[PDB]
Amino acid sequence: PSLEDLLFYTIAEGQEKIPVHKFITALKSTGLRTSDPRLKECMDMLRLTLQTTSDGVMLDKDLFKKCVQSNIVLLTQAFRRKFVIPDFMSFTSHIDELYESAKKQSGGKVADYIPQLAKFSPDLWGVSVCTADGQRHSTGDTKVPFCLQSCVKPLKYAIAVNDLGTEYVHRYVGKEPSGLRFNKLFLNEDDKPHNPMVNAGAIVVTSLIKQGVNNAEKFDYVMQFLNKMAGNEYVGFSNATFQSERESGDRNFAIGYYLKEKKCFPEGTDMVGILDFYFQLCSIEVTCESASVMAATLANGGFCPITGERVLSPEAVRNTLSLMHSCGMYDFSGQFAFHVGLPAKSGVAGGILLVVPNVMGMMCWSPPLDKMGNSVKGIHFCHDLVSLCNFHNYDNLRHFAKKLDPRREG
Amino acid sequence: PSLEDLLFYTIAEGQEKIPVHKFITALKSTGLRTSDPRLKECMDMLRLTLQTTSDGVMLDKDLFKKCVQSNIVLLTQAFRRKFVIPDFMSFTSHIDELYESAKKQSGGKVADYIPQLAKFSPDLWGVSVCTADGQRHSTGDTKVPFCLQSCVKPLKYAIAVNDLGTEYVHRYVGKEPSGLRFNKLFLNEDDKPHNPMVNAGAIVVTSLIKQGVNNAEKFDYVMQFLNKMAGNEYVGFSNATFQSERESGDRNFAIGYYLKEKKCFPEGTDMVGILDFYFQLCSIEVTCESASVMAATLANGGFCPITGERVLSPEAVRNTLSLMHSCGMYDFSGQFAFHVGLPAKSGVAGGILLVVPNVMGMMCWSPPLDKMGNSVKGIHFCHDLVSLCNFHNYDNLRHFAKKLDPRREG
Amino acid sequence: PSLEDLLFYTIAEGQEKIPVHKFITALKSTGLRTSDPRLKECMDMLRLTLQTTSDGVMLDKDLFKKCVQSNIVLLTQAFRRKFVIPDFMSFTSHIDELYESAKKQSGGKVADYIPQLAKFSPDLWGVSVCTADGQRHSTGDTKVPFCLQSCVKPLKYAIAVNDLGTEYVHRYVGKEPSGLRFNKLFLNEDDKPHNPMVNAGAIVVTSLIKQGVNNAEKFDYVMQFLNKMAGNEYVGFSNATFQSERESGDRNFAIGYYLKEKKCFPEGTDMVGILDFYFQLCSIEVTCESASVMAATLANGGFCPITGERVLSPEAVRNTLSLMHSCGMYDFSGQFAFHVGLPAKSGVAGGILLVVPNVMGMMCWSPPLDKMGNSVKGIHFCHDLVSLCNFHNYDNLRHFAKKLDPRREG
Amino acid sequence: PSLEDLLFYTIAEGQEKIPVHKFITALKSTGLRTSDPRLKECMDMLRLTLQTTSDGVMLDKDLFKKCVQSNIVLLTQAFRRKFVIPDFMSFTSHIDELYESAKKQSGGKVADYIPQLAKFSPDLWGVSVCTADGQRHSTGDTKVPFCLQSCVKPLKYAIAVNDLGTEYVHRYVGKEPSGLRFNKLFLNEDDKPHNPMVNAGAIVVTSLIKQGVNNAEKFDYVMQFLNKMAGNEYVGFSNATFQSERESGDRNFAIGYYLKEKKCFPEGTDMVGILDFYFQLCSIEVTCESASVMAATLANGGFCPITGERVLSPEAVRNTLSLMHSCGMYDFSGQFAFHVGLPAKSGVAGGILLVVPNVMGMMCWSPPLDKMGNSVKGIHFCHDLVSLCNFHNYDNLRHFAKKLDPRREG
Ligand SMILES: O=C(Cc1ccccc1)Nc1nnc(OC2CCN(c3nnc(NC(=O)Cc4ccccc4)s3)CC2)s1
Ligand SMILES: O=C(Cc1ccccc1)Nc1nnc(OC2CCN(c3nnc(NC(=O)Cc4ccccc4)s3)CC2)s1
Repeated sequence: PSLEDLLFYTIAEGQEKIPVHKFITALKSTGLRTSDPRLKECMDMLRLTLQTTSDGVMLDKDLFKKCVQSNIVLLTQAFRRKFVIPDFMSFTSHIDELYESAKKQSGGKVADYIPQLAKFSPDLWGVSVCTADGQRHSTGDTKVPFCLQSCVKPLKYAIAVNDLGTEYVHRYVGKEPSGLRFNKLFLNEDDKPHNPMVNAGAIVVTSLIKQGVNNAEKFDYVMQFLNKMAGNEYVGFSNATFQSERESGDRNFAIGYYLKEKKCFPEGTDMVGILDFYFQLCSIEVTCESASVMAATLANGGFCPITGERVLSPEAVRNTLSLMHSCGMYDFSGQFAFHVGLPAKSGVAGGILLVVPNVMGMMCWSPPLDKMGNSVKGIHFCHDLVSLCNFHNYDNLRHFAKKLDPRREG
Repeated sequence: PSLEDLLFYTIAEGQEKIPVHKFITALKSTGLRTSDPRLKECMDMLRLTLQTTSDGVMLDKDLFKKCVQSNIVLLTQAFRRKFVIPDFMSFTSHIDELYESAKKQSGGKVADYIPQLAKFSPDLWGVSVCTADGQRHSTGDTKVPFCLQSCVKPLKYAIAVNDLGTEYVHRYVGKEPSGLRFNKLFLNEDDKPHNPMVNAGAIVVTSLIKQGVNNAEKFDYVMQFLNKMAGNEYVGFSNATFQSERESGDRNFAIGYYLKEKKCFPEGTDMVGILDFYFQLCSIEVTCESASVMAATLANGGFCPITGERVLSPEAVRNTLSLMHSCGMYDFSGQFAFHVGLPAKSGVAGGILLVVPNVMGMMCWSPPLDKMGNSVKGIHFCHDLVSLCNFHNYDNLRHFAKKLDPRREG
Repeated sequence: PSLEDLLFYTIAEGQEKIPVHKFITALKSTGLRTSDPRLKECMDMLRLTLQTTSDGVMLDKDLFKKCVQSNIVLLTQAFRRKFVIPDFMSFTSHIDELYESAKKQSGGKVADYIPQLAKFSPDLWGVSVCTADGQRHSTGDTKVPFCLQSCVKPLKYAIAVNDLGTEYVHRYVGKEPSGLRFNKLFLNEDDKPHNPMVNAGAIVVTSLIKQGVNNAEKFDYVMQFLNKMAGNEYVGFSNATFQSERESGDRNFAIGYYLKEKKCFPEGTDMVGILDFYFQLCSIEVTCESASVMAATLANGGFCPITGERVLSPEAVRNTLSLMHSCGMYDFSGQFAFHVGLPAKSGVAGGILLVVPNVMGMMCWSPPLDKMGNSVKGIHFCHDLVSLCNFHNYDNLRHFAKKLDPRREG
Repeated sequence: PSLEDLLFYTIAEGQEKIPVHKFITALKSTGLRTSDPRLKECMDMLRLTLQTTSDGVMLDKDLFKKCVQSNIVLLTQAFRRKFVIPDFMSFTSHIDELYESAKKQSGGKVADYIPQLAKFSPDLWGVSVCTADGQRHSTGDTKVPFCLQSCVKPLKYAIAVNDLGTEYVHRYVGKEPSGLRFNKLFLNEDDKPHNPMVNAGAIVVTSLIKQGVNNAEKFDYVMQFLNKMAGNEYVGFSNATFQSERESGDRNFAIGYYLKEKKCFPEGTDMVGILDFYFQLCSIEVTCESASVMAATLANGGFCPITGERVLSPEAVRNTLSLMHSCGMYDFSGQFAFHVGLPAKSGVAGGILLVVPNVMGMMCWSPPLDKMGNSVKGIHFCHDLVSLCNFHNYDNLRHFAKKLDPRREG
């Protein structure tokens, strides 16, 4: 018979008509959101159907078939456990417990150099997960908005390489980490910044994106890009943080003039204008939830997991994850790579963009920072997750000891 | 039916009586070598049958099963295309092309600071592949013995961590890469060597291994350990190279006394003694083939692909792969990391020990080195390998553009 | 039998009277100039005397005594070879041979990074000598005005210490050379610039001068201070150099913002304003002749030698010569300290301000610079000087080999 | 009218016959020691006169002449205040206050890294002055022998340059201070040690002295050289310190091999042989008194003040004072040069070898060191000396404010 109601008998159990509330509760348990863009046709029909028959609320064979025929491919995969994490309900409990285990880590100091980011209660703590199949889960303050800050750095690097290619972008900027407390330097021996993840590298990267338009079009061009990446979830902009960031980044200006004087920018660059653009991209706002989609886009070869849409070339995404692995956690990058072994990127607002390649993207957020600039709970969470799961970049898929593999059965 | 005669019809192909050579031929085409340890009881039963009447030999449903009972599970996986690389025959055609491509790169200079090394013709070039399922292929001078040199460093880090655990080992040696030209500073800021892949670190690591027995026992122990990792293929020792490496190795003696004075060795370490242990270890010999198994052991979570034996703990194997990633190719390390994205370790003899986690282990060998001391042909091969396949640590398993995935058939 | 009358007979030689030209010749050969401020009385009398009856042109013992009356003590020392260099007419011969030898050094590039220094002919070459007694000498292009540039660094440092003292000034700036490729860094291990002789230090020093008045007042102040130091010989300003230096000084802005960021300036500093004042100070013009007097004030413990006025404290002068010793010649400081062993300071305009303590002060000017930014002719000249005379600051006064001592009789 | 005569009635009274005790007392007051080698023929005669004509002890016009005639030139200069410091008795008062003021400085830790220096009481404190004319003064523990250690470094460099010239020696060793903390590096950018005053430099310089002879003869040759510099005062040897310094000198062996590897030693250099020679030179013993005579030879252009014997070339003496100036007090070198401005060399035994060129030499001794490695009382004394006297390199001889100048009379 048909795909469309092989799947029916599947959910229908023994009876002949599936309640609407049952089917929905099934769908939700596969971790799909009833607001999933890929499921719009089917949810709209259901809603239309609840209207045109108060008479209900149960779906027979053909009623079910005229709702799910629209998105039958994605609905089949979800219901037959063909997603990257099959028992997703089990998984999210573990996530919750990791969350609670972290929440108890009261250490750290809120970034206060800008008045805006000391307006956030330290209590706040959120984690959001988006799988490469569009499975979602959150716990904590995942709907509070904050600035990306340095979390934006791999995102705009990715745009450059997507628009300009590996070879060109790296005429201007390095690809290695700089060395334990080989820190205070701006350029390396070839008079390029060390990599996209440091400020000096980021600033140069900013100067390549959409060259030859003004700092309003460049800004919108990038937001368009991020909007696609986040499946059109929340992507705002705090100007309060921008005016503060600019009237305060003396160090950044030092970096600007230093790069100028050493001719690090492309020909015909307006350096002070790049600095405003840079301060702007730092002020872009996300929620845990929206960011986790973005991260999942990196986790998913560049295709946005909840829309299907190709946002980034594989070349861009691969390049980006490579530098997040080595340069992503300020002076904690070497330790984080050893013990965690995941691409991550931290920002001074308490955010940590985290990617488990081929599995999921995440965003942890908690304002209080440790001595190295990283979110304390965020760090504790990340070490826990890889203690529990074989997610380390050099964990084994076949032999992994006491760990748990969310990619498998029971 | 049963697993065994079921497999009989698969090789049969309409026919009545499966010829022996037809079985061997079909066996080889899966990747497995006729001499695989796990196929002992099968091959024995075969050589036994090859004498009940030395004219044939035609296995019926019964004689076939008698010869394949013992190993039916492996034989079934092999023939049902269940191995990590299902179409191995195809795959080794690409390996062979990649080999001829790199064969045309005659640049570089054979090491010569030791007489034992400029004896090697600059045209020696071998590639050996061993997959996590035991599949073998060699093209080139893969049975010529050469010294491991710095290629041994990840193997004795492994051993140490396997015997002593992470926390004890990394009291004495760091775990990050060092810095720009850094081949220079012998210690990080905590007065440990930077990582176990540089000479200061290796030397410390040698001093943690099997403490409190003499150098003769210690060496037997590492040998025994390498024999497990190489599935009992060729592991030797080159006393010539050992002598030449010692009477002409003042830099290692320099580091030794520096380490001793800053108190980097365990209590009661006879430093000069340790150096000679280290010199012996650099002079261990392997072949492309044998070493590619060792490399496949790291690919396979610490279990030897061609015996089944647990050789190293997951902690050891993961730690080693993390540090090879970032520290494994001398100054070229960060560039390797970015472009090739695989754990590898190189050696002044022309060896590059390469690991494709969960897929395979490898060992390339061409004596002529580039200006950073890395085999020219080897480097070229590794670039092409990843240019062609989605083996790069941050390629996507699902969206990989115009790359080939040897793990898939469909 | 007293004072002014011995001086009459020693010149008249028992002749009738004294021819006025004979006296001015005798005077000029002591090294003193006719325009010497300490002689203005004597000279003025002499010209007006040759009017009461110009019918002369002689001098009665009567007539004479009343002219030399006022300056008798100085005119006596001069004529009784009491000055620091007795045989001055012989010394100026060696200076001349030294000028001609250095003149044959074709080499160097003129500073062609700013249109005001590209301006200058490479063939320009001038040397001026002022002893601590006001004995003068010039040869070459010594009345052409040029910008001090970095030659102003010791001067403005001196002023700062003169006004605020050693302790306060050295809260904001260190007192050592940097390291011979710590040339690059801006701050030492205590977040102060390494010393006042380097652009970071100079800028900070600039912020210490006449704090809390505006940049026109501060500038006027330094100008007048430099006027004292040069016995009111030419001190100018080049607005052209000023505009250029500020259109083109991206590195200096880099340094400014770095310092502001690290809180190196005194509280309440307008950093952008201190940069302009700094640019202004570099754009100060002098001639060979006026500058050699400033160098002479340093050689003379802080008294201007041609006027007698206490310009700088001994503390200020000591301090300054200490740092010119070790930090004065850019990357060539160590090689200069060893071989010439004299306090000197060079600038991009081609100048070298050279001090021989307790003896003389000099200024060398030749616009073509070497690869380290020092004047080619200047450097050569300084080496020859100390090859000839026991002026090396660790030469012996009592045992000095094949060298010559301009301070001794025969 | 003879010098012998004039001097007689000079010391007379206008009188008859000088008492012997009145002559000796008068002689001591010029600072000269009764055992001056240049005074020996005269002192024998006095002692001999007291014995013979015991019927005295009044020396008349011809008895006196019979004594002082042998050494009349020097005895004149002594009594006619011709010596470098004319009022020497006044000067010793000052030294004595300086000594007492430093004596109240109980800070410091005595070196403990070998048992030989652990032993030394913390309160030992001695100062000795020898002028370039042989005027001596001691106060405190100045006859106790202690080891030169790094205080030998300037001495053996002087010997190298004396025998081999500047050009040779400085192939092998640099001539600049390392960096305000490049100390840990052994080699500069040209693969030479930074300067003679650091261990790597000292060791290379050791390897240049008397090449091609065994250590017995080499060591003699240096000892014979040291005796000449000290006018034959105490130059001993500590075998105890030798043995300890070798069976514990691991950092030096580190330096030794590094140096061998990078090929800093002259061809045919037995590296370990050189090390032992090095350890021996560091164990050469001196007293404050004998060391002050050595320092005085350096202060005197290479002539030994109390023998008049030419010990070193002026090229050697100049070169050493140069490097003592900028590299002498380990890491405190920059600070010392700025504040004290005299050439000095400190050692871990607590000595400070001090030179006031054209004036005097000095050894201060006091075993407790500061965190920098310098004798605490030593350092204190050096600052106070230059507070009090215009001996700073860049103090002015004509304008020195409120300082005292010991080179002038009333
Ligand atoms: O460190 C300290 C105090 C300190 C000192 C000692 C110990 C611990 C702390 N202060 C400063 N720290 N960073 C500074 O950066 C400044 C701005 C950019 N700079 C540069 N950035 N990048 C370069 N690199 C090449 O110019 C090329 C190169 C050549 C050779 C090796 C590496 C790089 S310079 C140089 C100056 S100032
Ligand atoms: O406590 C620490 C570590 C540390 C790290 C960070 C901060 C604070 C402390 N100790 C040490 N760590 N490494 C050391 O090196 C040793 C000493 C000299 N060596 C030499 N290395 N390199 C040379 N020669 C050029 O490096 C040539 C050169 C090139 C460019 C510029 C200057 C010199 S000698 C090799 C051995 S000592």
